[PDB]
Amino acid sequence: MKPSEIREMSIEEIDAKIRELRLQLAKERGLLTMGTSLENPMVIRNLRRDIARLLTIKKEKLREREK
Amino acid sequence: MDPYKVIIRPVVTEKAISLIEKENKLTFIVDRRATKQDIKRAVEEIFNVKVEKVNTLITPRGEKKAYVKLKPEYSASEVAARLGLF
Amino acid sequence: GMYKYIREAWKSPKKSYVGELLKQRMIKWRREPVVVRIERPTRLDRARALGYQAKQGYVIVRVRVRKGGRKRPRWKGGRKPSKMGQVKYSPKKSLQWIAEEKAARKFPNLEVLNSYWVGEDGMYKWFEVIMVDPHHPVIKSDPKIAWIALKHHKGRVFRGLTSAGKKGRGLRNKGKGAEKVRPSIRANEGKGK
Amino acid sequence: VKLKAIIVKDRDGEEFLRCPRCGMVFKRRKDYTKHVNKAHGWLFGRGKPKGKRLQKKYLKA
Amino acid sequence: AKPSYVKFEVPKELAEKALQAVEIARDTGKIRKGTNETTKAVERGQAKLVIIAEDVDPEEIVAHLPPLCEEKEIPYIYVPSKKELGAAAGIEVAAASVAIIEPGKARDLVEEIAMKVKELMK
Amino acid sequence: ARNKPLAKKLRLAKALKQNRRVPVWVIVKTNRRVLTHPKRRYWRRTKLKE
RNA sequence: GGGGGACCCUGAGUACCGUCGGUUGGAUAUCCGGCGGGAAGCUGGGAGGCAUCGGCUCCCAACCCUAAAUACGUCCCGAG
RNA sequence: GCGAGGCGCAGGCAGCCGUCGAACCGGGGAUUCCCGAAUGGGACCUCCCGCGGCUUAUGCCGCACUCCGGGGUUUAUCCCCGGAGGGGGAACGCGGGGAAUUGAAACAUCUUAGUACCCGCAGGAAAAGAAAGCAAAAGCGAUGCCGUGAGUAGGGGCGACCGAAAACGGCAGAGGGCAAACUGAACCCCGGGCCGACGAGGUUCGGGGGAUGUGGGGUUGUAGGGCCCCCGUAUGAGACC
Ligand SMILES: [Zn+2]
Repeated sequence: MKPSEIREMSIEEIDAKIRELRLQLAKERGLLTMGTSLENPMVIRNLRRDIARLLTIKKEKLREREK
Repeated sequence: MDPYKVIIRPVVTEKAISLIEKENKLTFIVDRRATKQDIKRAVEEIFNVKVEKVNTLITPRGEKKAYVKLKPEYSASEVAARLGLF
Repeated sequence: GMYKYIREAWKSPKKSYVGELLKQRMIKWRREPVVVRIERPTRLDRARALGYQAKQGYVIVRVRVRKGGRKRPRWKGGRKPSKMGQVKYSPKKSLQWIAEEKAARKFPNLEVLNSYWVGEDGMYKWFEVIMVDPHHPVIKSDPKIAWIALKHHKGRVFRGLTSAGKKGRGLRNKGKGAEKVRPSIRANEGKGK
Repeated sequence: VKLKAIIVKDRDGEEFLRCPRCGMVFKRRKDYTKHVNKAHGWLFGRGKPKGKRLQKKYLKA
Repeated sequence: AKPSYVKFEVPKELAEKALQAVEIARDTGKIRKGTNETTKAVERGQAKLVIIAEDVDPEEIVAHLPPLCEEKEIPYIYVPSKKELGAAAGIEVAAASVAIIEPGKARDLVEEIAMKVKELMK
Repeated sequence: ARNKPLAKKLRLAKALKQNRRVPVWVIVKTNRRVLTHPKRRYWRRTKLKE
């Protein structure tokens, strides 16, 4: 997920996306120990960095709105 | 603590699997800085279920584990299948 | 005007009303803390000469110090006869300098500017110390004293930059006899005093 | 001789103007201008140096 | 408790009379307000009446005024409060001493005060 | 001991996690130059600094 | 911006003396501190390696600030 | 910026990132757990326990000691507002306290030595600095550092040993401000308003200081300044923001 599309969406659905991504991160972390048939080992890293991106642009939007 | 920032990962061990089917109980590895009230709120709000009891401990490896008992009206097996634990 | 009269009165305290006034004042002062802030200077002419002004940022602190010299602690290891002296010793800092240091300890955020002698009985000596707050806007705005607000002037009393410190360092002598007092005591191997 | 103010910082990181000829520090531009004029006009002729020894030095130089 | 630089007791009525004399002189005549100014005036011999507060600490501020006024033959009186003296003189801060150079409309009042002080203790 | 404080327990847990062998994939990636680390420990022989 | 005055100001427990301890090449003639004593203050005062008197020369303490030339290298470029 | 590769030391498996310009490099932002000067209150374990306001609730902003400049009041330093100090730093710096081995072929004055070490206080440098000085046919003209003076003057059981400055040649060169006389609120700070350009500057109101003196003035020797008298100017020439 890229910042150009992140900036299109508002803060509310940014929060919703963060929630969903955290759910998925927990589920994938569980599956990691459950089974070894992991097609994509990098999913956890990609999800973590996507969540970090969402939080960063969320705070940027907050600063813009406050200013 | 934010309801979506308490759970780290489900437990998929033989003991956890047996408890899921026998005692209507889920097992999570959660943030060490989370209290029983936080764990209860997180589970209830995330999974749209009612939880009866929470028992927490700290493993010898420094992690925090939580056994959560669901009310009889809710089946832990359904939530386990939802999460893919099976 | 009045400053010359004050100076004349305080020239010799025992030859004017200042003698009785100081007797009563010392009776009062012996029952006060060692370091006590006061509202107005007692010797206005001396305070103004040393650089006191009537505006915010200036404070006056009276300090009581014990008279006499110092006694060295008993030595524990073996000592040679030349190193055993204990009682007949005097501090290398003047009692005025010691009192200024005590006032500085009591007030951490202020800087000692100067001080003057304000009386003494057979046991105690009293010094009135002028202290300046370098963070006050009035002090900053006054060019006469604003220099004190620069970083390299911190702990000036402790480092010996007051008038008493200069006297103790021997910087009031120049020419013959003052060869080891400049640029600093340590620069000459601590050999000038 | 150029007497443009130098910039120095306070304990609190606040501004001060320093005289290059004396080192005196001011916080007001009016005060700095008054100082430079009143205390160094003799260099430009609008005054006279203070002190017999300083006057001797200036005459020799 | 009274400081040693005072020499006689001034009745409250006389003190108030001195204060109102200072006020009238300020409004119409001429006064010098402040210890330095009054000392200079008395030394120059321009002072017709000196007023000194009774609560000056330290008292080195006005310890010279009584002897100097006695030497120069100038009447002086005491008042209770520095704040009241300064308010009468017409300033926003207390004044430890005041001098009256021109009584203005207070000539008779100043003469009465001088006579009363001379009788009392001079 | 039966009764332990949480901070000491956490430090002991960190040491326990530290005490493990070098990964075989790390060995092959490094070409057998890295075969051990200085934190290896035997409970009855080498005692914890605490 | 310069010439006159007949009036005013120019730093006190300070300068300084005696004594005691320390320090110094400072030697009866270094400097710091303690104890007792302690002035003139412009019609004035200090120094010129024992003390004092006279001459002569130099200076104005007991309040404050001051860049450059200087010291070092937890660091960097460069060299052997 | 660079231009097709990239995912640290670190040569693997599997994957993903990049042409919408990554990796990498310079600049600017965000996150930044707990202890620690550690600071709302406690530490036999870097973990725990509280009091007031806002917040619907999820949660937020304050609450340490020693002081400065103010306010209210409960006059208890009780509460509130603005502002300071604490700790760290390899060597260098400033101010104090201060040994012994050792040398003297023993040892006590002495030397080691104002050294090792200790206590306190600053900076990128610190300290000193503008003559109550040096010098005597002449003179110089603030301070610091370098060569030299010089192992000289001088100290010393005059033993062992210790030990300078002035002058001369160079680096760099810079001088200013108070107290007082005299005038006497003409003054400073904080928070608003306007004119000005958003700046310099000018101005108005409230509050805190200030006659126990804010501001102006003034800073020096066969003297300098004030004040008074006389002569002469500015219509011009600087300097700085
Ligand atoms: Zn200047």
